[PDB]
Amino acid sequence: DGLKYSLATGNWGDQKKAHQARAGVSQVLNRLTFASTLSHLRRLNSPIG
Amino acid sequence: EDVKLLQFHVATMVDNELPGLPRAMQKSGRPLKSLKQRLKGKEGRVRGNL
DNA sequence: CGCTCTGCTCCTTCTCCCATCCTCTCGATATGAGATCAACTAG
RNA sequence: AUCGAGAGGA
DNA sequence: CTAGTTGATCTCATATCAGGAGAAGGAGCAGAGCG
Repeated sequence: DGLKYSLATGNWGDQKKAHQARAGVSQVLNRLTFASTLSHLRRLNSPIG
Repeated sequence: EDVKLLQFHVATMVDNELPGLPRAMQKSGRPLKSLKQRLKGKEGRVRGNL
């Protein structure tokens, strides 16, 4: 359930400390077109805010 | 101790963003929405609904 | 000359704020017995 | 339905 | 008058880092001023 929750919601951390956890990890794969999918699989994020 | 707990509950009912104090929590760590937060600012009662 | 009365700057705390509007998806979120009373429900 | 999150549009 | 039946209601009991800005308080020092 820990792995399932983190991958399902994108909150990297325990379900109880969801406010503390960083969000936006583990997004839903974009399937509008093939290029969209490829770009989504090669995406980088700066957690700056 | 029970007086302290009652004071905490009342205060967090009115204001749940007090610096230093613990946050009143619903479940799964979700903090309660206090009366002050209903009116505070953007999307609040005044700016958001009047 | 001791003692007080400000008062002056300064560091600390703390509290506040951070464009508008719109669309979508996705995950999580008991039961009865006894007592009291009051309305009957009749004698 | 509510809350949050995310992705988007101008 | 006057007891018996009918509903509602309450109690009680049973387990197991890459913010910032400004205003208010307190602190310590410095001196002035008068007993």
